Amino acid sequence: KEWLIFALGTNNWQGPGQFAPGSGILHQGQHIAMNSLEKCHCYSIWPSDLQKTPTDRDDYRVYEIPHPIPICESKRWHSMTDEEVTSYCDNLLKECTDFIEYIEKKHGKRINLFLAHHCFMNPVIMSEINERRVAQGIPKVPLVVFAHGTALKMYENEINKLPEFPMKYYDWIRGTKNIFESTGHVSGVFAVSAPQKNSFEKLFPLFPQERVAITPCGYNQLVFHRIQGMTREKAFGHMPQALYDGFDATQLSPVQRHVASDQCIPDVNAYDRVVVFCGRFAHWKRIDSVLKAASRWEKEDKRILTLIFGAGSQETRKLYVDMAYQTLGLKDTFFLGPQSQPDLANVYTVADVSVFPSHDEPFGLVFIECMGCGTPVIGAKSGGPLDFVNDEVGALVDEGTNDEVAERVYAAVKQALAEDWKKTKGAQCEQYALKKFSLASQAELMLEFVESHFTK
Ligand SMILES: O=c1ccn([C@@H]2O[C@H](COP(=O)(O)OP(=O)(O)O)[C@@H](O)[C@H]2O)c(=O)[nH]1
Ligand SMILES: [Ca+2]
Repeated sequence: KEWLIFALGTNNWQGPGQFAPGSGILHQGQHIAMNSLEKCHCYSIWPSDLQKTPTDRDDYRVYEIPHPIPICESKRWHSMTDEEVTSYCDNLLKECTDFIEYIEKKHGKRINLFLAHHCFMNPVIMSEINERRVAQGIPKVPLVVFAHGTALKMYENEINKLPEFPMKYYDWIRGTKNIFESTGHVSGVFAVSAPQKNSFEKLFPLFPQERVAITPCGYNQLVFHRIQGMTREKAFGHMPQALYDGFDATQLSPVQRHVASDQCIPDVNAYDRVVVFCGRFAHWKRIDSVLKAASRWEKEDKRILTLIFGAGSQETRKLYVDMAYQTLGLKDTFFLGPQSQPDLANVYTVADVSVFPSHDEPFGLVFIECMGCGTPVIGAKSGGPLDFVNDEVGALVDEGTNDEVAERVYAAVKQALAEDWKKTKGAQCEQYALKKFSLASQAELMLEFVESHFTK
């Protein structure tokens, strides 16, 4: 099977004078990945108001625009005129169709796969290009979509008759254009997580659930890698605490003076070792099992910093913050809420071990993301981690009651710090993540899925 992929990105790649979105830095990693595969050429196109298509290579082109790239939530997509939008999309359409003829003439062969990067406009374009490719007697080429999210929260506010999100597009991609109302336009769709798999499935239900999948699991080794010369302070010293709106800093005992909203941690270099959690504040992450376990080790007078990354509903955020400080006496355990992935790579890079004691973690990307920067991982014998965590990169605790897990986590962090798993396993954690869950393997799994699940 020989692949001639044309991929339509939604954001700008990393470059001179431009950092990348998330969906952009990915398109880029994927572009390299797919091209590195035997029997595979992928051509990408993707917009910027800074960067210019290259002169010394043809694998990609830039869609040069004067304004910043639109957004779904600086330029908003509803904020621009109707005439602004139509053009922005019909200009892009012409660039893509030129590019495609360039490619198809180049290779003496028809493109046999279209990627399109959010659920908005990029699919409509490729879907329109495809109708016309049939107008001339040349097969339409199967089109797969990446549902990262941003364009669906747009569709949800339109439906939720939210403020700045009047109803313009949702009933258009649906009633007027008919993109996800059958397999006649979009052959398949990849979500990153079952949250997104459902967010989409409710929105476009005449789209077969059999044709909405989860991307084969990888991590983005461009982002997640051993970050050179990172410090404690460089990586998270200037990260302000989170907690919750209404956090009464005044009930904190004295020893807990260190805790306070929108206030960085004092004296990062003062703590002997660092221990990291990262994940949505779901109940099954068993955040509570960590704090329980950190409560037992802060009293051991070894200076163990404990960081609690991730985002949570103001109810559940208040739950664990108050469980941590009021209920357990946690003075060396700060909540810094959610963080970008690159900031997180800096954090992992300087962390001694990470603990993600999820019950039935479906796959757990934070496990391999953290390994991809050279630090070991501790988790539980349930779910996705049973298949790739081993004694060489960390540990999985025997499953049990939350209090049971927490005692076992405590046992784990204590051994990991004491045997310096960072030094003794950090090397293999890195070479292991990069080998088995690089964008290169995820690309290979993905094209392979697409062949047998989306070629009707
Ligand atoms: O503060 C955070 C926490 C998580 N993530 C990302 O969220 C994704 C999902 O991991 P999580 O544990 O939140 O949930 P999952 O879908 O793995 O159950 C991973 O790509 C993480 O790097 C992130 O970008 N920032
Ligand atoms: Ca989307």
